[PDB]
Parts: sequence; C-alpha cells; structure tokens
Amino acid sequence: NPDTGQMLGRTLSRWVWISLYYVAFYVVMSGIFALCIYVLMRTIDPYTPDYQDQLKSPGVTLRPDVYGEKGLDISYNVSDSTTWAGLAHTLHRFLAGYSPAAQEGSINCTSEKYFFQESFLAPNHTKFSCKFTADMLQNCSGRPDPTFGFAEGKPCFIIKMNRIVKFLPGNSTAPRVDCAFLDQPRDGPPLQVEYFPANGTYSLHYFPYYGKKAQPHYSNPLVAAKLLNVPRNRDVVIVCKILAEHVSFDNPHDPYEGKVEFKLKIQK
Amino acid sequence: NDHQLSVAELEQKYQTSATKGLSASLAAELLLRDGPNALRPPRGTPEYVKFARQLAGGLQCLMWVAAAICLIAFAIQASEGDLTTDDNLYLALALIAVVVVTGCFGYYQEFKSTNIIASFKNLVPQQATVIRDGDKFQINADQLVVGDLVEMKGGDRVPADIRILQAQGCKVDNSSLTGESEPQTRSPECTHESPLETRNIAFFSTMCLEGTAQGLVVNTGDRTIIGRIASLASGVENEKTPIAIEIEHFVDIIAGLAILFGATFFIVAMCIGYTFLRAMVFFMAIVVAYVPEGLLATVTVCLSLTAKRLASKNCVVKNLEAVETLGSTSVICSDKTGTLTQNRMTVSHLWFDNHIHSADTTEDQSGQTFDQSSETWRALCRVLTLCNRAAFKSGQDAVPVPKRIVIGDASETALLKFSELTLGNAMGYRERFPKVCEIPFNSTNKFQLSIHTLEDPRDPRHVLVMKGAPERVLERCSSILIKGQELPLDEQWREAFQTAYLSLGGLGERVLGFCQLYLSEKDYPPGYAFDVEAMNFPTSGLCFAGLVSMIDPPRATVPDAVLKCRTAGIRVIMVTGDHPITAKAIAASVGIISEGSETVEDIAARLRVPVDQVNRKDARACVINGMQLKDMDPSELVEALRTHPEMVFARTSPQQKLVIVESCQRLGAIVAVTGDGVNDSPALKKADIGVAMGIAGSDAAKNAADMILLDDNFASIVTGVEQGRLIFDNLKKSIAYTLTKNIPELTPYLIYITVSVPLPLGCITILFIELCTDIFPSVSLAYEKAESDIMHLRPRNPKRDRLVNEPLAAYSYFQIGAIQSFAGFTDYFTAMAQEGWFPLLCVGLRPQWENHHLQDLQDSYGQEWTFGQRLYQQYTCYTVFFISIEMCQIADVLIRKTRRLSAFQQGFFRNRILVIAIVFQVCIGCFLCYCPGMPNIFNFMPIRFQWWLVPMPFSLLIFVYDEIRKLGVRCCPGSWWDQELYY
Ligand SMILES: CCCCCCCC/C=C\CCCCCCCC(=O)OC[C@H](COP(=O)(O)OCC[N+](C)(C)C)OC(=O)CCCCCCC/C=C\CCCCCCCC
Ligand SMILES: CCCCCCCC/C=C\CCCCCCCC(=O)OC[C@H](COP(=O)(O)OCC[N+](C)(C)C)OC(=O)CCCCCCC/C=C\CCCCCCCC
Ligand SMILES: CCCCCCCC/C=C\CCCCCCCC(=O)O[C@H](COC(=O)CCCCCCC/C=C/CCCCCCCC)COP(=O)(O)OCC[N+](C)(C)C
Ligand SMILES: CC(C)CCC[C@@H](C)[C@H]1CC[C@H]2[C@@H]3CC=C4C[C@@H](O)CC[C@]4(C)[C@H]3CC[C@]12C
Ligand SMILES: CNCc1ccc(OCc2cc(Cl)ccc2OCc2ccccc2)cc1
Ligand SMILES: *[C@@H]1O[C@H](CO)[C@@H](O)[C@H](O)[C@H]1NC(C)=O
Ligand SMILES: *[C@@H]1O[C@H](CO)[C@@H](O)[C@H](O)[C@H]1NC(C)=O
Ligand SMILES: *[C@@H]1O[C@H](CO)[C@@H](O)[C@H](O)[C@H]1NC(C)=O
Ligand SMILES: [Mg+2]
Repeated sequence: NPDTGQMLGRTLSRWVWISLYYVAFYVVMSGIFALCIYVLMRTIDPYTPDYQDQLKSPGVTLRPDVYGEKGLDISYNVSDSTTWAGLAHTLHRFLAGYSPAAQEGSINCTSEKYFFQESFLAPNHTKFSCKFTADMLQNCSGRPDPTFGFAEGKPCFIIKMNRIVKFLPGNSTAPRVDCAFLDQPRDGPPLQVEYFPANGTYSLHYFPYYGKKAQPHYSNPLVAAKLLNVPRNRDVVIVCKILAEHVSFDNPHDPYEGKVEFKLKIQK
Repeated sequence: NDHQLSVAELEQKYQTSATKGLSASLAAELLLRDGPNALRPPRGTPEYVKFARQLAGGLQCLMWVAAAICLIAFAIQASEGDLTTDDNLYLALALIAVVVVTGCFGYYQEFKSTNIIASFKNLVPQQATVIRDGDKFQINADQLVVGDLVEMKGGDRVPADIRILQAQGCKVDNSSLTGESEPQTRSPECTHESPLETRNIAFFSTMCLEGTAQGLVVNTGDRTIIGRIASLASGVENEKTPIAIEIEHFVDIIAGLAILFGATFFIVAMCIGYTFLRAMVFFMAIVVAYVPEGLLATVTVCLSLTAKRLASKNCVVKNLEAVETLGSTSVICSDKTGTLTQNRMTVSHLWFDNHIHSADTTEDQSGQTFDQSSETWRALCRVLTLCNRAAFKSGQDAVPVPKRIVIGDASETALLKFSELTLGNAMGYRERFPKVCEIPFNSTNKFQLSIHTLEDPRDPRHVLVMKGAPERVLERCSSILIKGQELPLDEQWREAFQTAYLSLGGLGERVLGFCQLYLSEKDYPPGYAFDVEAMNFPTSGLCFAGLVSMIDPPRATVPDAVLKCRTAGIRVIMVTGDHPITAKAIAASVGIISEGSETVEDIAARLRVPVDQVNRKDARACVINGMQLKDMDPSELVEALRTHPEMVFARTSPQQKLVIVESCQRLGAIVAVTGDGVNDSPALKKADIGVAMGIAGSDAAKNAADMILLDDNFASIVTGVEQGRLIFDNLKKSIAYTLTKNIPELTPYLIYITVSVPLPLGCITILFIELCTDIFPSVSLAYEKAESDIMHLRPRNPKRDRLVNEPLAAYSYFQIGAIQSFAGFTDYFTAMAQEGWFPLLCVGLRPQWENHHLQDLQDSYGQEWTFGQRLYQQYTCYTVFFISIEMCQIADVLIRKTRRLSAFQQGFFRNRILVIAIVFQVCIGCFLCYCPGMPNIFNFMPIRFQWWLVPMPFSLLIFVYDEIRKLGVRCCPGSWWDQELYY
C-alpha cells in the first residue's frame, strides 16, 4: 500500500485535497457546535435553573464525615485521644467557615419567616443572606470544649441540609432535625439527644436560597446533635431525619435524601 | 486394459469362465479379498461439528477476540482496584450471544435446506443376475466380485463395470456418467482404446435400455468408473466464497482502524497522566468498541431474506453465503446433456416437400410449429404413426406428452410423442389401421416394415409403411411424394435428398427415412397370406415420404437464460462429454455460439484453405475436444480461452472439466458450474458456486452443488445473478448504516476518559442501540430496489470492487458519525445546563461526580447534589444521547436507501418495510424512555420534549448534506467529487 509515487493508494496532491476537505468539514461542524452551545448559554437564566427534576427533596450531610465501605462509619476511643483528634480537627475546619469574619458578608436575621426577596438590594446587585455563626451551636461550637464532646463520650454531629434554589421546606413550623437509633437497643433506652440551636430547627429566614450569583455569601443553617446515651464498645446505627412538610426521606434509591444514616462505635 | 484384452487373455486374470462363470468358493475368497460391490458412503460430519463450523468466520472470530479482550480487561481491573466493571461482562455476553444465535440460525438454514434436498433422495435395493459354475441365479449387486459372469437385459441397471462377452441389440444410457445423450450400442468387439469410448465396456450404475448382454465383471466398488469419479470429487477442496472474502477484508479494515485509534489514545492517556495499566485498559476498551455487535445478525438476516426470495422461485441454497456468488460470477461453465438440454430424444426437423421444417421441441410446447396442411405431411404423419411399436403406459392423461412414460426405444418414443402432439390420439389412429404383417428392425435390413388396412371400408387396398436408415430407404423407393404428387427420381431428387440428409447430419441429429407403398387390389386382395419368411409383398419401388430427424433439444427457458447471462457480461462456456458435432449444434441453438460466429474449421471451409492457413484471431467460436485438451499445456489452454470468446469443450472427462474450471479460476474469474450428472461433481465442487438440477441431477452432483434448482428451471440462474447483485448493493448500504452509529457510541467514552466530563452514554444503552433499535432498520435496507439496470452491468472486479472500501468506511464514520456525535453532545450539554451544570463546570468534573463520599456537590447555581441525584442526572444524559443517536439514525436510514439516486427519485415510502422499521424504532425509543421502572431497570429516563427536538436539525443536516453529495455525484461524473465522495 505505501509507495513513493502513490502513497497508500493516493498521490501526494490528492492527499492534500482530501485532507483539506476533511479539515473544512470538521471546522464547519465545530463552528456549528460552538454556535449551538453559545445559543444555549445565552438562553440559560443566570440566577435560576431551568429545571430541578432531580432536586425535589434535599440531601442531608453530616460532619465529621468518615466513610467505611457502605456509608458513614465513626469509631473512636475515649481513652485514646488520637482516635478522635482527626474528628475534632474536621469539625474545627468545617466551622472555620462560620466565624464572624467569614460571616461579615451576611446580615442579622430575626424575622423567623421566609426571607422572600424580589429585588437586588444588597451590594453589587445581590440579595441579602442571613448570618449563621458558630456560637449558635452553644456547647457544640468548639468552645469552651475543643473536642466537640468526643473526649467525654458525648460527641457532637453537625447536620446540614443541601441547599436548593427557591426550595421551601414548609412554613407551618421550622424544619427540624430528629436523630434516633435505626434499630433501638433491646436492652438500652432510646437515643437521648440535645440539639443546638434549641429544638434542632433551621430558622425559616434561611429560606429560600436564591443561588450563588444572587447570594454569594449564603451559609447553610446548621444543627448540632449531641448524643448523650450511646453505649460503649458497641456498634450502633443512628438515623437523623429532617422533619418538614416538603422534605421527604422515603427514597429507596437515595439514602441521603431527607435523612442521614451513620454507624457509631465508642470504645472505653 | 480389459477391453483391449482377448477372451483367451482374459478368463485367466480373474480365474473365471466365459461360459460357466466363477466357482462359489473362489467367489467367496474374492469377496473377502476385495470389498462388496458398492461405493463407500461419504464420511460426513457430526452435527456438532456442523454447528461449530457456524461459529467460525472472520466476523465471528473478530467478535470472539473482542469478548476475550473484554474478559482480560475485566480481570485486570478487578485484580487492581476497580468496581463498576460489569460493563465488560455485558459486552462479552452480548458478543457471545450474538455469535451463538447467528450460528444457530445458520445451522437451521442448512438443516432445512438439507432436509428439503434429501427428501428427493429415495432408496431401492439393487439385485443382479450372475452365473456361477454354470448355474444362473439372482444375487444382490454388492455380492458380485471381479471375474463374475453376469447377465443384463433391457430395463436393468448395469451392476458393475463389465467387459461385454456377447450382446444382442444391447443399448445403454451413459448420459449421467459420460456426456453422451443418445443411447450407445454395446458390442463384444473393441472399437476404441480409452475404456470410456469403447463399446465392449458397460459401466456401473448405468441403465441398460434394450436388448441383452453378457460379460465379466472387470471392476468393482470404488474401483469402478463412478467410484473413481467419487474419489476424485473427495480430493477437491471447497474454497471460500466471495462474500466470505469480502467479510474478511472488512474485518481487516475494522481491525486496522481499531488498532490505530487505540494506539493513538493510549499515547494520549499516557501524555495526560494516566498509569500504564489504565492506558492499556483504555486501549482495549477502544479496540473492543470498534467491533460492531449486531452487524453479524444483520448480515445473516439479509442473506436469509435473499435465500427466502430465491426459494420462492424453487431455487434452494445449501448455505447462506451462496446467495451472492452468482451476482459476483463472471464465467459460467455449463454442462450440456441434462443441464442445457432435456436429456430426451425429440423430433426436431422434418424434410418433406423439398423443404426442411422445424418441429416444436420445448417440453411445454410453447414454441413455433410447422405447416401441417400438406398432402405430403398427411402421408408422412400416417407413415410414422403406423410404423411404430411404442406404447404409452396406462393411466397417463394429466401428464404432459413429453413427460409421459412409454414402452419402447428412444427413437420410437420420440416418434410416438410427435404423433400424439401433431396428429392426436396416436393409439386410436394406429388401431383404426389394423396390422396384418410386420418385420422388426434388424442389423442387416436396417429398416422396419409393416402392412396395414385402410380405415375406410370402401378401400380394400393394404398400405405398406416402411421406416429405416435414409440411404437404406432411398436405395428403394423409385418414386417420391412431392407436393402431393408421386414424382420419379431424376437424379435431382436424389441430390436434394442427399443435401437434406447431410445438412441434418451436420446439425448433430439422427435421421430416419419414411416411405409408403399402397398395394393393388388385384395382386394383393383382402385375405392375402403375407409371409415374413417369403417376402411375397413388394419391398421396392415405394413412394418416399420424407425425412425426420431427432436430437436432445434444449430446455425451453435455456436460450433466453443464456442470452440474459451474456447480456449481464457473463461468459458462458459449454463443457460436455458428448460428441463435438452435437455439442456445437446445441451451443449454436442456445446462444453460446452467436449467429455469424465461426470456428477455424468454418473459416477454412469457407475460404477453401487448410485449417493452419487461417488466423485463429478471426475465429470467435472454438470447439476443443478431450483428445486435443489432453495434449494441451496450461499456457496453451489459457491462450485458447483468451483468444476465442465463445468456447465449447466436447468429449470432456470429469477431470478435464475440473481442469477447465481451475484454469478459469486461475485467470482470476469467479466461476459458476451448472451440471446434473456424476461427471460434473468434481467441477461442481471446485466451482465458486455449484448449481445442480433437482429433478435430473444425480445424488453426487446435488451433494457437490451449493445451489439446487428443484424445478430444473435454468432461468433461475438469471434470477440468482440479479438477486446476488442486488444483495451485494443492499448489504453495502446496510453495512454503511450500521457502521455510522459506532462513532457516536465511542466518542462520548473518549471524551469521558480524556476531558473527564460525567459519562454521557452508558454500556446498557449502547447495547440497546446496537441490538434492539437499529437491527430492524438495517435489515429493511435489503428491500431496496436497484438504482440502475443491474442486469446490463458487467460483473464486478473482485480485486477492485470491494463490499466495504475506504470511501464507505471514511464517509460513514468520520462524516456522518461525526455529525451524530456533535448532535449527541449538543443534547448532552443542553440537558446538563438546563438542570444546573454548565459545560465548563462539566469539564474535569468526573472524580467529584462519581465520588460516593460527596453528597453535597455544588452545581453552577450553588445547589448541593447527592450522589444518587447526580446518578439520575447521568441517566438523563444517557437517555438524551440515546435519543440523539436514534433521531440521527432515522435520517441515516433515509439517506442509505440510495448511493447515487435522490431520495425523491427512489421514493420515500416505496420501502414499506423501511417505513415500518422507522415507526418501530421510534415506538421502542418512546417505550424505553417513558415506561415505569426504566430508570432503575435499564437506566433510561423520561426526558423532556425539547431534548427530542435538539438533534432534529442535525438529522436534517445529515439528510441535506447527503442529498447535495449525491447531486454532485450525479451532475459531475468522473470529477474529483465523484472519485472522492462516492461510495
Ligand atoms: C475532530 C474535531 C473535534 C472538534 C470538537 C469541538 C472542538 C471545540 C469544542 C469545545 C472547545 C471550546 C469551543 C466551543 C465553546 C462553546 C461555544 C461558546 O462560545 O460558548 C460560550 C461559553 C461561555 O459562556 P458562559 O458560560 O460564560 O455564559 C454564561 C451566561 N449565563 C450566566 C447567562 C448562563 O463557552 C463555553 O461554554 C466553553 C465550554 C465548551 C466546551 C465544553 C466541553 C467540550 C468537550 C467535549 C465535547 C466534544 C464533542 C465532540 C463531538 C464530535 C466528535 C467527532
Ligand atoms: C428487532 C426487530 C423486531 C421487529 C422485526 C419485525 C417484526 C414484524 C414487523 C414487520 C413484519 C412485516 C410486516 C409487513 C407489513 C407490510 C405489508 C407488505 O406489503 O409487506 C409484505 C412483504 C412484501 O415484500 P416487499 O414488497 O416489502 O418487498 C419489496 C422489495 N423487494 C421486492 C425487492 C424484495 O413480505 C416480505 O417482505 C416478507 C415478510 C416480511 C419480512 C420483512 C419484515 C422483517 C422480518 C425480519 C427481519 C427483522 C429481524 C428481527 C431481528 C433479528 C435479529 C437476529
Ligand atoms: C412515528 C410514530 C410515532 C408514534 C408516537 C410515539 C409513541 C407515543 C407514545 C407515548 C408518548 C407520550 C407519552 C410519554 C410522555 C409522557 C411521560 C412523561 O412523563 O414525560 C415527561 C415529559 O413530557 C413532555 O415534556 C411532554 C410530552 C412529550 C413527550 C416526548 C415526545 C415523544 C414523541 C416522539 C415521537 C417523535 C416523532 C418525530 C421524529 C421521528 C419521525 C419519524 C417527563 O417528565 P419530566 O422530565 O418533567 O419529569 C422529571 C422528574 N423526574 C425525572 C423525577 C420524573
Ligand atoms: C482552504 C479551506 C477553506 C479548506 C479547503 C477547502 C477544500 C474543500 C477545497 C478548496 C480547494 C479545493 C480543491 C482545489 C483543487 C482541486 C484539484 C482539482 O483537480 C479538483 C478539485 C480540487 C481537488 C478541489 C477540491 C476541494 C478543495 C480542496
Ligand atoms: C459497537 N461497539 C459498542 C461500544 C461502543 C463504545 C464502547 O466504549 C467503551 C465503553 C463504554 C462504556 Cl459506556 C462503558 C465501558 C466501556 O468499555 C469497557 C471496556 C470494554 C472492553 C475492554 C475494556 C473496557 C464500547 C462498546
Ligand atoms: C481503646 O479501647 C479499648 C477497648 O476496646 C481499650 O482496651 C483501650 O485501652 C483503648 N485505648 C487506650 C490506648 O486506652
Ligand atoms: C446580630 O444580632 C445578635 C443578637 O442581637 C448580636 O449579638 C450580634 O452582635 C449581631 N451581629 C453583629 C452586629 O455582629
Ligand atoms: C452546655 O453547657 C451549659 C453551661 O455552659 C450547661 O448548662 C449545659 O448543661 C450543657 N449541655 C450539655 C449537654 O453539654
Ligand atoms: Mg449431463
């Protein structure tokens, strides 16, 4: 097939013309594709997504997030501080973004009601986002206890709801965190939790979320669940559900929709 | 050998007796020394071997290699660290299942064809008459041994190869073994030196037609002539079909492209920081991706549809690959006796009223008759009807006259059928003229005579009718019946008779003379005692009536079939064992030799010069006999084949037929052989496609053949040529359609690996595209009509005109599949952006996107997504890419209907099957998208309507671009555009 005169059954001049034709074809097709993408992005709304087909209910995440091989699994040793040093460091790093210095961009919020904003009255053509500071977590804020209760055997777990643009959980009451044993200890009592803020609620003035362009300083409200009667040296499964009118947690194909389930083992 | 030896020289080699035969003990010892007098059955092949052969082939082997690569990559990934490796298992299972199901379908086709053909094979025990130590008893044919003295009579099959010791009017039918169409006389005298052309040898499995014969068994079993032919056929190797060669070339192209792309992207993956193991897995994935899954099934279904169409015309193929060979065929080597001709002596010409007439010789009598309104004709018909002893078997009224069974000689059978066809009710006309005297045919008189009585009671004259050899009749018959008048012979009628007789003889026909002589009332009154031992009745001074000649005529459809084959550019060569004069006459009759074409002998006869003085380049026609062929070296055979376009091979042995076929194949031609007898079984096996007659064909010929004509209709060859060319073109179109969609199935994976976007297309949806949605549209392209007069084109050049070539592959992949890939990615990015993921965020997102430990990944709007929600978005991307591919494939199937003509010219809805396939494809796509449970079963999502509309402008672009390309091809033949953009 290769030869000096007719390389791969085609002369050198003919190769030039066929290569030029293919180059022109691909340039035209790439230009058409780029035009289509440009038109798409010109029709995309910068503040609100066109559809939310996969975001009907919010996901729920937990800090500190430590994974095993099927989900979240937290296991440490009250005696051995090196077992929970990493967990407390993760909590400190996560709460670093909730200091007043990191919340200077948000404003004070007291309405306890939907913060419906139909105008861009915040600086640089934005909308106001409301403050959430670490001290709202009281004993689970990292002060005066820098161990977040892991040293004492009553660890704090930060529960955060995924934010969805213009999603409304329901205004009859504030959405609430509820943690319990997935399968209650047949010998031990039911799980005893203390929540920060009180009642484990997310205030209704953190909703709705208007996206990152309208609210570049937005911060997800947090709820801290301090577990108080976890048995020692024993595997337990904890499920924390979000209780709200428009939040569902019955999805068999997404175990993080509306709730978070982790395994907990505390050794003495 | 045994025929050149004398009776004294014989009778001692085999320790036998020419009069008493063999002793029983010696016969038993010889039956131990040699086998029983029978042919060993073919070794055959086990059914599991036959099925396993269906699992081989170039495409099958490519798919097996691809499955092996899938399994090896699965082993590597599972042994290193990798989950989500079920895709390799799915691909391997799909490849293996397609190969196995296609093999089962092909095995079923072969089983059905074998059953249909073998239903025509029956079984009857064979017995023989033998003489031992003076006794005579009926013994089974396989019990005979060499030296056995046997007895044969008319109607009995010859039990072995026999040297004739005594014979009484013995004639044999050698048409199946040799090419000879006329009955051959067996005499106890040697008349040639080859055993195949001497009258003192009778051949095993031939039929004794009339008379009696005695002789010694000189050859037995597989050592007989037919056994030697069967052994020769066993040594001939069946080569691969043209379609299999084209498929192997296509596999080579696919493998080369796969290796090139895999190596390039292996280098790219190395350059972008992948490990060697991951880059090798990527290379293997690309190589496997280039292997189509449903193409084997599509090709097999198209071939089966063509086979069904052929079987509708009583043309059965024993294997699916044989439905294209006739379309590719450039040379047809045709047998004469029993294949081009009916293998039945028939009245062809009549010479009366100083004119040579032509009878209707077609077996259906759909031909041209002669003038039957003359006094000479009405006397000649009476003579030939009365002077005939042949008789039909009873119970034949719905059977046509040519196919009716009659009792008598071949010549008398032909005369009786001619009487029944022209006069009508030959039995009634014969009984209305009672016979009072009769003299049978004998070797000395060489004529037959009989005296009858007239039908009208008023006339007491007795009519004498005589039939015999033309010169032995013209020596008598001082008067001749010309135009209803009894003229004398004035040396001008004796030269007109001689000219007519010589012309009929030179036309390769057997001629009989007829005459009549009414008896006077005075000399021979009613009640006269005619004595056969006194010759009282007059045997001279008769009234000559006419000459009747007979030949084995062509089948009705043969001349037009040959004309159409020659019009299609196919060379037709007659290869026959029969005599050169008959072979040349038949070749002229059927159009193998054209009107005006002359041989060197004809040119020499016209120019009054010796044969060597003429130029062989002036002779279009040529006749080569077996003796000349035996002294001919391959160079001279090739020279003769190239020099003379119209070629006839006469007196050709089975080995010489094999040699001629081999020479034609060595010249680069694709050769078809049409035959019926055992003598063409080796050539049938050697041919690129063997075609055997179903009714007239021997078992050996039908076994050697690839195609069987059940109804013995030769025009089925023309049908096969047309269907082969059509299926070649339509397979080209279907393959282009199938190959197009492989590029939009592969490019998303390449972008997924290199750019690290979330996966746009999954393995399951790729399998659905390959095996469920596009198979029916690809198959429906087999119903496309021809775009031109496909029967006026020359046969394709096997070296240059390939089934899949570079323009087809390049167009289908890197223009149409490129457009489809762009459509798919446009829809992918549209669906992603409308749900919150902008393209730039998509770039490089794959690790976070697929991370099971990230449950709050942020999109372009800052919304946090769980892994499950991202996975459902990924399934939506799968679905939009799938729908883009389907919408573009609708336009692809529309544009693949034609290669040169416009869709408007060919018709959008003329292919109802194609329209139904499009409807079915759309319905299956909608079902997959919107059936409940699909997201968690097959990972198809209920997409929004606008994602159906995004690829539609791309489908329109495909259609418009192909229409413009074909317009440029049609309007500028021979231009750069036609040379580079036409496939
Ligand atoms: C053999 C030859 C193959 C050639 C293939 C195509 C090559 C070129 C393709 C991509 C390279 C970039 C060029 C095209 C750029 C897109 C056109 C364009 O100018 O768009 C504008 C956007 C910027 O707008 P914005 O977001 O700032 O506006 C926001 C407005 N608000 C806020 C209202 C939403 O720029 C963008 O999106 C940039 C992101 C576009 C790129 C996405 C990733 C593409 C990767 C793979 C696709 C390849 C497909 C190949 C299929 C055929 C294979 C044979
Ligand atoms: C995965 C795919 C699943 C769906 C497969 C098909 C399901 C049934 C759908 C359609 C069946 C046929 C319905 C016909 C209705 C229209 C009426 C009609 O007028 O039509 C009768 C046709 C007449 O012929 P014509 O006038 O169209 O020919 C003209 C072209 N000329 C002459 C050159 C050959 O009768 C014929 O064609 C012969 C009988 C019909 C055969 C064509 C239908 C296709 C059948 C099998 C191929 C598909 C295989 C499936 C996947 C196998 C994987 C291994
Ligand atoms: C050639 C012969 C054609 C015969 C007709 C084809 C079969 C028609 C049968 C059924 C189709 C309608 C019923 C299914 C849709 C409703 C189910 C649904 O729910 O879809 C909804 C969208 O619906 C619509 O946008 C409006 C309906 C449009 C349907 C698409 C059109 C399909 C038609 C295709 C034919 C194209 C023919 C032209 C090109 C080819 C020419 C030869 C999906 O909901 P979502 O994505 O908002 O939910 C997302 C939330 N998540 C994911 C949690 C569930
Ligand atoms: C230059 C840019 C636009 C890309 C190249 C455009 C291509 C498709 C065009 C521009 C120049 C054109 C070529 C000019 C020269 C020749 C040689 C002639 O004997 C046949 C036409 C042919 C072969 C043309 C083919 C098509 C062609 C190669
Ligand atoms: C007509 N041919 C269909 C076809 C097209 C594209 C394609 O891409 C490869 C690929 C795609 C997806 Cl979605 C998932 C997995 C894939 O490879 C896995 C793999 C396979 C073999 C060896 C190593 C790895 C594969 C087959
Ligand atoms: C860790 O827990 C185990 C009991 O499971 C305990 O025996 C051990 O003392 C603990 N670690 C240390 C270093 O004390
Ligand atoms: C926000 O309001 C709280 C409660 O009144 C107050 O303690 C805090 O100082 C305010 N934020 C400012 C001004 O930093
Ligand atoms: C939190 O700390 C306060 C004192 O600062 C104390 O009264 C309260 O009981 C503590 N709760 C828990 C469970 O630590
Ligand atoms: Mg024959």
